Amino acid sequence: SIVTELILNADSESRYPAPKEIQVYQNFVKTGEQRIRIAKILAENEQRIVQNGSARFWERVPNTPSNSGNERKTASCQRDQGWYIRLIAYSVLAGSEKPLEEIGTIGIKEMYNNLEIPLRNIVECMRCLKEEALSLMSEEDALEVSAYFDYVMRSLS
Amino acid sequence: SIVTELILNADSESRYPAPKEIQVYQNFVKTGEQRIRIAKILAENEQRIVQNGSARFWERVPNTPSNSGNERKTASCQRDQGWYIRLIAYSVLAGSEKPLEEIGTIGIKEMYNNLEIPLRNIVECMRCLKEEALSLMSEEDALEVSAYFDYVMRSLS
Amino acid sequence: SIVTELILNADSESRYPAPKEIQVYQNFVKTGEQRIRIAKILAENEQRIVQNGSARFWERVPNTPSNSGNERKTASCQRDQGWYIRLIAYSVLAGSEKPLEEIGTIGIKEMYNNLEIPLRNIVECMRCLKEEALSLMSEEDALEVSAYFDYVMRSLS
Amino acid sequence: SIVTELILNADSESRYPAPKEIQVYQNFVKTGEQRIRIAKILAENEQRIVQNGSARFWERVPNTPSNSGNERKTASCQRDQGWYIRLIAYSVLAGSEKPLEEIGTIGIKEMYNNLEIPLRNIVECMRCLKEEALSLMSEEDALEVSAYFDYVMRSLS
Amino acid sequence: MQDKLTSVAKNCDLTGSSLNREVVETLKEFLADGEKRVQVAGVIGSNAAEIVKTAVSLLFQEYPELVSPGGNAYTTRRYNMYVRDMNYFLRYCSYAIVAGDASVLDERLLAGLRDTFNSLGIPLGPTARSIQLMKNIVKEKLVTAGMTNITFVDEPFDYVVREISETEI
Amino acid sequence: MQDAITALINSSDVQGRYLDPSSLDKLQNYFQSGDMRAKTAIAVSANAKNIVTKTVAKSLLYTDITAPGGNMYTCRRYAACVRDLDYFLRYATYAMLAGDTSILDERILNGLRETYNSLGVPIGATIRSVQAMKEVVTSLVGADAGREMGVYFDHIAAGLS
Amino acid sequence: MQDAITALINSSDVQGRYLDPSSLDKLQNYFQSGDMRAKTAIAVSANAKNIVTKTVAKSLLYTDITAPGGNMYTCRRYAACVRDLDYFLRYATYAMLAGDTSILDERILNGLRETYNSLGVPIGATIRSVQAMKEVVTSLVGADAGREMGVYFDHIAAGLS
Amino acid sequence: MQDAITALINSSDVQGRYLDPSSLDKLQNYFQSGDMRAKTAIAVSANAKNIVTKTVAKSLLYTDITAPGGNMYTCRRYAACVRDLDYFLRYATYAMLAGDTSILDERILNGLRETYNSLGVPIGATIRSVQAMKEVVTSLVGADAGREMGVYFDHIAAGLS
Amino acid sequence: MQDAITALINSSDVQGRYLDPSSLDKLQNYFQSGDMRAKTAIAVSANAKNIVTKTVAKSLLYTDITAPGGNMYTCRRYAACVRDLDYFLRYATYAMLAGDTSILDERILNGLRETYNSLGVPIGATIRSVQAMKEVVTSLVGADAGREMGVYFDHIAAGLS
Amino acid sequence: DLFKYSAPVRKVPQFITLFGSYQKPLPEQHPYGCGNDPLEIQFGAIFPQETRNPHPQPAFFNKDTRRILIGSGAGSPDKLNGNALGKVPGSLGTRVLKLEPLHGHQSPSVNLLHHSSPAFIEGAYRQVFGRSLYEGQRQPLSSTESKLLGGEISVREFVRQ
Ligand SMILES: *[C@H](C)[C@H]1/C(=C/c2[nH]c(/C=C3N=C(/C=C4\NC(=O)C(CC)=C4C)C(C)=C\3CCC(=O)O)c(CCC(=O)O)c2C)NC(=O)[C@@H]1C
Ligand SMILES: *[C@H](C)[C@H]1/C(=C/c2[nH]c(/C=C3N=C(/C=C4\NC(=O)C(CC)=C4C)C(C)=C\3CCC(=O)O)c(CCC(=O)O)c2C)NC(=O)[C@@H]1C
Ligand SMILES: *[C@H](C)[C@H]1/C(=C/c2[nH]c(/C=C3N=C(/C=C4\NC(=O)C(CC)=C4C)C(C)=C\3CCC(=O)O)c(CCC(=O)O)c2C)NC(=O)[C@@H]1C
Ligand SMILES: *[C@H](C)[C@H]1/C(=C/c2[nH]c(/C=C3N=C(/C=C4\NC(=O)C(CC)=C4C)C(C)=C\3CCC(=O)O)c(CCC(=O)O)c2C)NC(=O)[C@@H]1C
Ligand SMILES: *[C@H](C)[C@H]1/C(=C/c2[nH]c(/C=C3N=C(/C=C4\NC(=O)C(CC)=C4C)C(C)=C\3CCC(=O)O)c(CCC(=O)O)c2C)NC(=O)[C@@H]1C
Ligand SMILES: *[C@H](C)[C@H]1/C(=C/c2[nH]c(/C=C3N=C(/C=C4\NC(=O)C(CC)=C4C)C(C)=C\3CCC(=O)O)c(CCC(=O)O)c2C)NC(=O)[C@@H]1C
Ligand SMILES: *[C@H](C)[C@H]1/C(=C/c2[nH]c(/C=C3N=C(/C=C4\NC(=O)C(CC)=C4C)C(C)=C\3CCC(=O)O)c(CCC(=O)O)c2C)NC(=O)[C@@H]1C
Ligand SMILES: *[C@H](C)[C@H]1/C(=C/c2[nH]c(/C=C3N=C(/C=C4\NC(=O)C(CC)=C4C)C(C)=C\3CCC(=O)O)c(CCC(=O)O)c2C)NC(=O)[C@@H]1C
Ligand SMILES: *[C@H](C)[C@H]1/C(=C/c2[nH]c(/C=C3N=C(/C=C4\NC(=O)C(CC)=C4C)C(C)=C\3CCC(=O)O)c(CCC(=O)O)c2C)NC(=O)[C@@H]1C
Repeated sequence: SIVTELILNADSESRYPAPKEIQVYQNFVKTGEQRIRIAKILAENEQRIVQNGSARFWERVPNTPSNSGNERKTASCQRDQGWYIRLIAYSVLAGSEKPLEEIGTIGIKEMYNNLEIPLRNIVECMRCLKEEALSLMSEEDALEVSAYFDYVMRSLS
Repeated sequence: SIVTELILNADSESRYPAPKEIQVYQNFVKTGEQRIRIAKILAENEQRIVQNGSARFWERVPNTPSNSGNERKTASCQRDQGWYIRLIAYSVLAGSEKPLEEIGTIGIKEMYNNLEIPLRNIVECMRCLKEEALSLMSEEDALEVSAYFDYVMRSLS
Repeated sequence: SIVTELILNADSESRYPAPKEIQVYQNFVKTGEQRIRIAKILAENEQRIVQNGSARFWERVPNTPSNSGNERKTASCQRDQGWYIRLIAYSVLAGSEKPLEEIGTIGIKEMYNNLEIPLRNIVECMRCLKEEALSLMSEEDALEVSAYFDYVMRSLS
Repeated sequence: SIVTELILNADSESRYPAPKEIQVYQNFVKTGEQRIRIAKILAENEQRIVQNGSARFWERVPNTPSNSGNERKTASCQRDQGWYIRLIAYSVLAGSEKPLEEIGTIGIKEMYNNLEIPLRNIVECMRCLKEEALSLMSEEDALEVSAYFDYVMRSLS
Repeated sequence: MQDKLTSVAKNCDLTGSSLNREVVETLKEFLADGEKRVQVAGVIGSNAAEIVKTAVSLLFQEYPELVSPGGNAYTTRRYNMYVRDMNYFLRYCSYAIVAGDASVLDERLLAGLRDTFNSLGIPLGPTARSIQLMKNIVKEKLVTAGMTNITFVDEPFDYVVREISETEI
Repeated sequence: MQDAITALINSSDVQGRYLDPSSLDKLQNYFQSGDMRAKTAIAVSANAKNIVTKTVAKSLLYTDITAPGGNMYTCRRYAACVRDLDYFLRYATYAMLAGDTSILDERILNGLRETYNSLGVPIGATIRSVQAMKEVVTSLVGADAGREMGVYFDHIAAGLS
Repeated sequence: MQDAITALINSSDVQGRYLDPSSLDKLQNYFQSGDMRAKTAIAVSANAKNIVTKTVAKSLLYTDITAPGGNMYTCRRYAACVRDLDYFLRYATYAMLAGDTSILDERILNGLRETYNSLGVPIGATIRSVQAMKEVVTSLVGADAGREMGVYFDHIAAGLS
Repeated sequence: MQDAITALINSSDVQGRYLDPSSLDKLQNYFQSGDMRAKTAIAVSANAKNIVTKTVAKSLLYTDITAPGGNMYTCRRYAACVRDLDYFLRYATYAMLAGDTSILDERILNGLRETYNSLGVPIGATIRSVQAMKEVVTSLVGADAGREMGVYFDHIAAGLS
Repeated sequence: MQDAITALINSSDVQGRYLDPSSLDKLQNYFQSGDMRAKTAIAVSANAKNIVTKTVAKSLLYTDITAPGGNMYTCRRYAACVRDLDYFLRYATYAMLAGDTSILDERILNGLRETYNSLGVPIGATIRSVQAMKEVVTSLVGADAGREMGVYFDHIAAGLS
Repeated sequence: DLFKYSAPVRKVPQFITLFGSYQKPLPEQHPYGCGNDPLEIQFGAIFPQETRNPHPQPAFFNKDTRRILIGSGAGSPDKLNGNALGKVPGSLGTRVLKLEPLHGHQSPSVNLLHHSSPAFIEGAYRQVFGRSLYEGQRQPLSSTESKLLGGEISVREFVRQ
């Protein structure tokens, strides 16, 4: 959350929040309604985003562990897509990428290397999901959604 | 300014400005007209603010170097009041307390202790100047100015 | 005490006391009787020192909390003067400013800023107390007492 | 080189080479005949190894930029294979992986990601090259070669 | 708890020096003053209430704010607690004078005293002052009784103060 | 640490599901209270040293604590008590801004009791000081914001016992 | 560091006077251009890796600089060159957002030529690659934003010269 | 660390009083004994190596401690035991010079038992060695100064037991 | 640093081709000389102290350098010169074992002349000391190994001049 | 504490421990309590939580107590012989990470130090952080690493950053 970031930044200097940080806090809490609306949009459309993104991802990358005939692998890939959509919704709510980075980005390469999932394929799937999500949203609301999808893609690459 | 602050925040992590910094930047540039108007108000009314604040300050703290029969000391105190109003106008224009911090807050205690000027007297004078300045501003235009006056007073105490 | 300083200086180098430390120790042990006499002089003349120093201090610096008509504030200031005379007597006994530094100098600025007592006024009061205490002793007896008073005054600035 | 490693191991302790390091040095210089023979084997059979490994790697991974129909990309890939065989020959001659690590392992992922070449494909090509090179040498003779190929693959992964 | 003889005898086996010359000399020196220790304890026990009353009255003279409203000796409840605790201190100091050893003070007087006083907000400065006042009164009574070499009487009281007082330097 | 938004996010995340309507309502409540929280933080920042001065005058001055032999005797121990009070005030402001007491538990309270016991600091006196600080803040700011800050002051006091 | 607003503020402050109307007009111009500057920063952040790979492909690849004995030979030197180009792009974006080249002169060009001369890095090849990066960015973000970033790319090239 | 003067000053300071005649008499006693204390410090410093040599010879050598499997076996452990005896002698000299045992409480005995039990150092052999060192020092500096140093040697030994 | 093998690898890699038959011949020559190099290193390791003693005795002793006002006056400067000679001998042995002089350039001669000039260390005396050290090593290890070590001693002397 | 309802929740004995420690000198623990002593492991700050399985044993450590520490015996041989008598299991004795400072032509392809640059950087990270960071976590410090590799900053400055 951006509030935690501001408080920790102030605390590292052992000082009360500066007027600029208070302005940042006020501007963030001012826009809470739009963030809640965007998170609700992502939550409602998560399944169709996952379905369409999976269709595009399997059309574009057919040689992937998801569509290797393993039902469990397909289900796990779908669940991972839903989980990353949920984490992006969390980040939209918090006004910062801290939820997404602390739940699904720090150590993502280690986890997926241990799982033996190609990282390029995950990047392609994330791109397809980002396109699907940006389809079902206005551009002004999709700014942070695209930014956080790009954050995931950069963390994987 | 806040632009430099957010650029430095992005640079501290060696990455491009995140959507939080971009939102801060957009909210700052959308208030440029208001900040220019507030700075113009401060510049136009600087003299009357100084005179009224100094009158209230000498009423509240009669025993202070700025009124002891020394014309030069009185002139220097009123010059300091005008200078701090100018620095607060700079801070309003910049969207951050940084200009005031560099020009008249870092080492303010050392400078005024070298001059043998009591710091709590300056705090009272800044309080009177804040009261005078906020009474010629809108209700919403007084938030930033009040924050910067509080910043000066806190740096003094 | 100077003995503790010598022992700690030797311990800093993990060695037995060098001839310089031994010579300092022997000189201090020789002067101990004079130190006891000076401490007795300070103890038996504390009240008149406080009274005369307070009179001179209020004549020189009339704008102090101790001279604001508040009986409690005056009593507290005179108690502080007595306490500092007691600490200087301790330091005379110990041959070093260690008692005065540990009990009444470290954190003196923070304590008196919390109490909102101007530090310049305390410096002036210490100067007056030093002037009144030095008149009660010989020059060689006053040699160390003046140094301890100067130590308090320097710590207050 | 392991001679440099022995010298610097003795240097970190600021001492002349110990008998253990001298024994290692003598054992190493006694294997120069075999190391030069292996390097000659790699130099003579570089082209056939490159061709066979390219054929097997394109059979295993048909969708790669090396055989995407661009002759320049194919030539660059085959040149890279030859270069890595050369680096492995250098490492065999030196007795350690340090030459290979310094020339074609530090920053290999960044270089190939800038070139936009999937790293898994390069791992597969390295595996094919390793299996082609091992077949041209006897056991107890190609242990270091396989180790260096594994080193390249591990750096890529 | 141990007295001087018990501690010395146990240390004789502990240190491996057995009953050497220094131990014999210390034992003889201690036994030389045993009758005086018994006499001092008898004087303390025969005048305990007077000693405690005098010391507490002098304490309230030197700390007049203690008995004022908001003070720690405010009300008869807290006054009685003052008298009770000063009697505790005097009794255990008399014990330590008899035994010639401070282990009784360590085990039954000072163990956990600071924790209790912090829990109850009992000020330690006045406690040390009251102990010193009781010591001075005991010394005066011993001088009146005619005792001459009573340096050891200082040892418990001072020790207790050093154990309860905070570190200033 | 962890604020209100992060607390709700983690409550949803341990179950692996999006924020349920109750959590969304709580988040909206925090978003609406953010303005009051910012104003209170500004007020406390402006008068931090004055707040601590009033706290010390109200709860510690002219007691046996500052008398010779007391724990606030000598200038260094007085300044140390003032430093601890400054820490308490700053972190109460942090917790009020965050809407959560997590930072107080993490940074201030986890080990303070054993530290005070080792140092001999009277815990009852410091609890009374924290309550006096709560009174001073509620007099400076107001009733509603004073109560909001008093929530975290009370959490500090409970963690000190 | 210093940006456009701070530059104007310092220009006024060195004379001890408020911002004159010309400075206010320049400030208004910067405020009006801020939206486009933020849009360019977002685009460059999104396409940073693509910009750097296109720069290398069209400037340094398949020349003597990557052949053995060249300064971009071996993987570590290639990675170092790519990292340097990433630094150039990121700090040019910082300078474009700030509206001033002070960040470039403080974090990039201060001693860069001396360092490159010490290492043997070819200055001409670096300048050519900076020009190629400017062209790539201009292609990506359009004409106006392209030349806005090209101002700072040319500043980098001049600093290297 | 406190010496005799600092201890008396502390006892007077917690009461907020000047030094009473009893503490002044104690201070005069310390000042009178200072010359003997300095002489004893000089004597112990001049013979520190010989004191430790004789202590080891008469308390540790040719026992099972120096035999293989003993705690003074190997050169490192022998040197460490000699170093520890040096520590004890030096800090006993410090305490004798100060006229107070607080230095031993704060720098020698604090955690010494836990450290020795963790390392396997024999506590009883250490106590016997300290007793032997006290006997050697007494034979070297006489009965009176020997007893004065033995006060602090016995403080160390009692702390170890 | 580099040794013979690494130097050949570098020379081959700059031109991007395998070791040509001449480089392989040089590599075989180094491999054959490895045994003599090991024996020489063992001998110099065994007699390093005597080598430096004889070097100082025949090069620097009983001159104006060791007299008051000279650069080898005081024990600290004498020990520093002896330490520098130790460095020269040890790194010459390292270079002889490696077959390359790059260790001397990187670790010894890199800015040594400037350090000596700033400190005031006579360069000519140091060169004479290095030559005397070469003579001593030659007298100790023989003519062939003597000249093998003399190559690196002469490299040090030339890098100093 | 026994009369409170949380008495059956504390498992560590509270009476026998205190009664035993009454007879002993200061414990081997942090002056702020046993809860201020982390586990001495490779990485991770593991502390006793006050409220979970509570077993705090405060002691009255004054401001001048100095802890007794067991030396590990690690360090370079030149920085030894003053505290070489310590020995702790799991100590890499002479394996300290040291980087000599760097002092118009490009470097050779293969230049070998004791540790390669990535190996030294990983060692520095493993010492400062206790363990290797994850993949992307080193991104903010890349420029710093560059300044360490180019000799702009020392290892001390790199550690500070
Ligand atoms: C007199 C020279 C100046 C001054 C004095 C003044 N003092 C107070 C109150 C306090 N003074 C102290 C001082 C000390 N505490 C310590 O531990 C030590 C070290 C030995 C010192 C010197 C303290 C703690 C207080 C607070 C009250 C208390 O004792 O509990 C006041 C304030 C009185 C009030 O209540 O308003 C004043 C005014 N005033 C002057 O004008 C002189 C310059
Ligand atoms: C072949 C196994 C794989 C393949 C490779 C490929 N490489 C390039 C281009 C380049 N390769 C290099 C290689 C190196 N440079 C070094 O310094 C080292 C260390 C010794 C190496 C290995 C370089 C520099 C280039 C760039 C061009 C140049 O040489 O100047 C290409 C073409 C890239 C392009 O877009 O033109 C290709 C295709 N591709 C595969 O699919 C294989 C797995
Ligand atoms: C003031 C309200 C009361 C008081 C306080 C007091 N504190 C100290 C000293 C210390 N207090 C702490 C506590 C903390 N450690 C932490 O990590 C935090 C959270 C950030 C806190 C609050 C510490 C570490 C110290 C340091 C002790 C030292 O000197 O090393 C003192 C001084 C004690 C001393 O013996 O010097 C005091 C007086 N005491 C009162 O009586 C007030 C009621
Ligand atoms: C690429 C366009 C060209 C190139 C680059 C190259 N640079 C280095 C080495 C360094 N580069 C820098 C630059 C910076 N470091 C910083 O932190 C910053 C500011 C954020 C800058 C601008 C530095 C300091 C170095 C030296 C330290 C290091 O190695 O990291 C190399 C490596 C050279 C070598 O011999 O190792 C290279 C190759 N070289 C070209 O040929 C391109 C034209
Ligand atoms: C003989 C070459 C020289 C010499 C020796 C000498 N040693 C002693 C006594 C002891 N020697 C040791 C040695 C060691 N302890 C260890 O742990 C190790 C490493 C494994 C060694 C080498 C010890 C412990 C002693 C003390 C006696 C004991 O047995 O406990 C003596 C006797 C000294 C005395 O009686 O005081 C001697 C003479 N003496 C020479 O002249 C030779 C040069
Ligand atoms: C000799 C009389 C006995 C003996 C001693 C012995 N000690 C050690 C090791 C240590 N001794 C200490 C003690 C201290 N360090 C301090 O700083 C202080 C305060 C000034 C003291 C008292 C410590 C810390 C150690 C640990 C190692 C170190 O030097 O840091 C050893 C070696 C133990 C080991 O093997 O590590 C020995 C043998 N042993 C006997 O048998 C004698 C009776
Ligand atoms: C005499 C007590 C012992 C002794 C001495 C001895 N010394 C030398 C030669 C030299 N002595 C020095 C000494 C110093 N140089 C300094 O800078 C200082 C610090 C002020 C000192 C003490 C030096 C430099 C030399 C070298 C000769 C010169 O002066 O240039 C010798 C002769 C050595 C030789 O091999 O020729 C001797 C014999 N010898 C004993 O037996 C005594 C124990
Ligand atoms: C002896 C042959 C001559 C001599 C030498 C001398 N040198 C110094 C000081 C330094 N010597 C060095 C050299 C090195 N340090 C290293 O780490 C290495 C590589 C392993 C080398 C070659 C350095 C760096 C210094 C300066 C720092 C230091 O003193 O350690 C001195 C001391 C100078 C002074 O006045 O302090 C001396 C005397 N001097 C002669 O006259 C001989 C001819
Ligand atoms: C995996 C098999 C199981 C698992 C592990 C797990 N561990 C952590 C975090 C830590 N692990 C350690 C352990 C060590 N510290 C050391 O010094 C060493 C020796 C080198 C080891 C093995 C530590 C200290 C931590 C703390 C955090 C850190 O990384 O510093 C976690 C993360 C827990 C968290 O809340 O952060 C996990 C998950 N957990 C399982 O469920 C597996 C069965």
